[PDB]
Amino acid sequence: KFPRVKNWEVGSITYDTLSAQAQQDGPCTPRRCLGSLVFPAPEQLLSQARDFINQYYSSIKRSGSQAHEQRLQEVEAEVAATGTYQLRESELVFGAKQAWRNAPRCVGRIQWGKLQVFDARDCRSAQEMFTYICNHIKYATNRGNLRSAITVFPQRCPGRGDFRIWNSQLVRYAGYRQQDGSVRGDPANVEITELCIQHGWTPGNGRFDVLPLLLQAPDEPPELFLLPPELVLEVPLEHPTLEWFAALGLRWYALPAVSNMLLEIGGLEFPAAPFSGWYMSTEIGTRNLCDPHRYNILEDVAVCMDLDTRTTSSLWKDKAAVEINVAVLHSYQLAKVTIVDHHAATASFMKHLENEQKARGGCPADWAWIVPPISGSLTPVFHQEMVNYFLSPAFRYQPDPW
Amino acid sequence: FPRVKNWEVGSITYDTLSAQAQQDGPCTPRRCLGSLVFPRKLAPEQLLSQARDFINQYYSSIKRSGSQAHEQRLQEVEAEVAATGTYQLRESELVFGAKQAWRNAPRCVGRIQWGKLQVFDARDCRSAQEMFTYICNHIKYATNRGNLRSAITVFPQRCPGRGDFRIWNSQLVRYAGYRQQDGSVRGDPANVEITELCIQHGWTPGNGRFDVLPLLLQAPDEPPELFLLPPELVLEVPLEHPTLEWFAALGLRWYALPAVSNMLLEIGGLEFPAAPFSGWYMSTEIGTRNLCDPHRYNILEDVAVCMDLDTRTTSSLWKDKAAVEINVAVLHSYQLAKVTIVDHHAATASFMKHLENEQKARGGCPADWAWIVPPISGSLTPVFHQEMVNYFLSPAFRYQPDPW
Ligand code: HEM
Ligand code: HEM
Ligand SMILES: Cc1cc(N)nc2cc(CNCCc3ccc(C#N)cc3)ccc12
Ligand SMILES: Cc1cc(N)nc2cc(CNCCc3ccc(C#N)cc3)ccc12
Ligand SMILES: C[C@H](O)[C@H](O)[C@H]1CNc2nc(N)[nH]c(=O)c2N1
Ligand SMILES: C[C@H](O)[C@H](O)[C@H]1CNc2nc(N)[nH]c(=O)c2N1
Ligand SMILES: [Cl-]
Ligand SMILES: [Cl-]
Ligand SMILES: [Gd]
Ligand SMILES: [Gd]
Ligand SMILES: [Gd]
Ligand SMILES: [Zn+2]
Repeated sequence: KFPRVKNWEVGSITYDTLSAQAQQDGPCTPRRCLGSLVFPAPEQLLSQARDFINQYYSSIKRSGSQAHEQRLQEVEAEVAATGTYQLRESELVFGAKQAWRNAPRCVGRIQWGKLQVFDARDCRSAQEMFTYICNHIKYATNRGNLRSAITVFPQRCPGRGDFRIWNSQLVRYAGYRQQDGSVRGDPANVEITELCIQHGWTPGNGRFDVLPLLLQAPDEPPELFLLPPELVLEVPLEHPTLEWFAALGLRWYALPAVSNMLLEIGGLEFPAAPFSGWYMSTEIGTRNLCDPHRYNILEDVAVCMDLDTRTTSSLWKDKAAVEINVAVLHSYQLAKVTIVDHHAATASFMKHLENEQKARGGCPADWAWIVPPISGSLTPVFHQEMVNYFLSPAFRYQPDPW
Repeated sequence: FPRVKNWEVGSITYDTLSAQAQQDGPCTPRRCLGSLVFPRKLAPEQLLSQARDFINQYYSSIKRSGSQAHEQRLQEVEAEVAATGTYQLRESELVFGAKQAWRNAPRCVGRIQWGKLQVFDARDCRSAQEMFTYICNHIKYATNRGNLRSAITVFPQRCPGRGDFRIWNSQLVRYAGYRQQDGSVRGDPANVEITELCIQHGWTPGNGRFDVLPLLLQAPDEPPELFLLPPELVLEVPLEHPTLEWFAALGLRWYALPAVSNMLLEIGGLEFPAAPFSGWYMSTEIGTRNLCDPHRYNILEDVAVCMDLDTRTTSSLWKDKAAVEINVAVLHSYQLAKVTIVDHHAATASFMKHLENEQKARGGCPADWAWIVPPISGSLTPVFHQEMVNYFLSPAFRYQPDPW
């Protein structure tokens, strides 16, 4: 009845019994699979909340006390009165952790227990928004020794608009279109760059200009805010033994902070709840720098390496890419900024799978996202079968507010 | 109809072909199991109906559907069925079917080739040594002195009342795996459980890392019989690196002909339990999976040491470095030996072109993303940033229980 999952490196077999409890449907059917797609009332708000409260009161081994049943009828009473309800502070910390724990595409989940939750549900303006954010960035960065954090702003509520952070991440580099059709800086951020400027931002000319923040308070236009230079820690990229590498002028920032996803807890929704951990070198080295549609330095690196770029069978792309990753890992360690390579990351993700099978009888994971974009079969996640499904609490995508 | 995006370019296609996908796979709205290797469950009724659309698919393909000619072929495949319970495919249909099953193979990255396939009609076969003769013509034709050629050999169709034709080795060419004192393995650990099945089915085992296995063949309802491939028929490539002179001394070799022989060919409701096929290798199958998988030959650490890399710390990416060179050595060796091979960039790029071809012809293409993406340098190849739909068409190659 439950899925038989197999590790093909070792020959071990589990059954994912946690799967039957999946709370929402994904894109797949018996006739076609769409796992590779990137993007797949009071009666109902209640049945989710009752489920969350049930969870929370179990993880503190207090299932069926009467803190538990008092808290249940408290919730439907308040939904009865006001149509919604407010999370307790402890419940919100639990729910935010759970959402991390539940994220199928995150290889970093061994850490899910150690999350710092900043409660900003009493935020009232965009100026105060900025302040909560700057404090988040300072705490999480910690002068290089990175810490996992999330800041939770006011939940969605009828009669008032949403808090929204327009930027996909707290730290991103401008992307200036040319008329060649060519882009200066990061091409993934052409759209946000044009928005910023239209909202009164004075742009730069570099390939690594840190973008301002577009912050939206309920029923207000977005307001621009310049992150202070000294708050955004960056790492100049150099190579341990290719000394011409540093002359490429490449840099990347320390903190990966996702700011545009929705946090869903017990039926309540938090359109603004930015979170951050630390980088895995492959995101910087392979995807951010080598993707043909991102910074695209691959051919340039390889030519400099005097590799033979006129044929594929010389494996120039793979040699260049491996060096680019080495440079990233070395640059971050030099600068004493936290970073994890794909081998250790997947390794620890395998200890997470074991922990999770003991605790909940399974773990949701999206194989195509867990497997590194280079060196897949060298990592132990490759040979591991996985079951992908949606548990709640969770982080969801959401439309761009413009 | 599923919206499929390419994220390197931004192009959008709709897979209208997935709508004809009538046998159901392992996934549901609630869970996804697309990473499972085996989605294994493993009367006249609709054998009829399985034959009628195959036949019609065939006549549409040679644009003579609904015409006259389409007449009689339809107008009693079913007497064959009425009278004897099954039907036989005329040779053109067996060629068509075979090519379609390849074309519909979701995990196969080389399908740009699907129209070039040699089909050998071994359906008149009846004895194990006749089978063994048909196999050796295959190898000989497919190997073709290193200028490899896609080939398949089709043995008789299963029917109740008699046993199956079944080749027992998983491939025609496979290296023995010998269980050790240590409970370790010498040779290929993948082939541990075929080796002893060969061993005292008579076979005198060899001593080596690379002893080519004997073929265990099975004619209907009889016990299997062993066969030694002649050495001259098994073409192999010694592995040397173009600059690291020490690499050759590691004494690695790999054979030239990938030839799978334990899958079941299904055409028009007829099942062919023994129907081996073969193309040529993509370099990563040898370089990365066969040679580097920890449960295969597991050589990655050895090459790192010889390259004088630091194996005390994963952050040196010594695994990554060693794997690239093993691969460069695979490609180099096969070229030097004038044996047909293809790198993973060349393959994947050709598979994007297959996709675009297939969009125009049939309005989509069943493709398993996890198996199409190469197991090194995935995001570096075009297929990585391409969304794919996986679904089961027919004709098709299927897995099947092992005949013991
Ligand atoms: C501490 C170190 C962490 C590491 C090394 C890590 C690693 C990763 C990686 C490599 C991805 C794939 C994203 C991509 O390739 O584009 C990912 C996705 C994801 N991670 Fe993490 N992560 C960390 C912390 C966190 C934290 C603190 C949270 C939540 C509070 C989180 C939640 C998620 C979510 C929701 C996704 C999917 C995002 C999406 O689908 O757009 N991770 N993670
Ligand atoms: C001629 C060039 C060919 C190339 C480059 C090629 C490449 C590949 C690769 C890389 C795989 C992945 C399997 C693995 O890595 O374990 C595969 C699987 C497969 N190929 Fe192709 N192949 C070729 C010829 C053929 C032919 C001639 C056929 C059929 C007549 C075929 C049908 C299949 C099927 C059915 C699978 C699935 C195997 C499985 O599910 O275990 N291929 N092929
Ligand atoms: C916490 C975290 C840590 C870390 N090291 N890396 C992390 C990477 C991400 C990456 N998520 C973005 C993935 C994406 C987003 C949008 C679109 C589109 N359109 C396509 C792909 C998220 C969170 C991370
Ligand atoms: C035609 C063909 C060509 C080619 N270049 N490579 C090809 C590779 C294959 C690989 N099929 C075997 C893969 C496998 C087999 C058994 C189990 C188990 N248990 C798990 C995985 C098949 C056909 C190929
Ligand atoms: C289409 C394709 O599946 C998509 O671009 C995915 C593949 N796997 C990924 N995996 C991770 N970790 N991050 C990604 O951005 C992607 N991109
Ligand atoms: C669990 C996972 O799906 C499994 O290990 C797969 C992944 N993709 C693969 N793809 C190919 N071509 N061959 C394989 O053996 C595998 N292994
Ligand atoms: Cl990023
Ligand atoms: Cl093989
Ligand atoms: Gd140097
Ligand atoms: Gd230059
Ligand atoms: Gd030496
Ligand atoms: Zn699926």
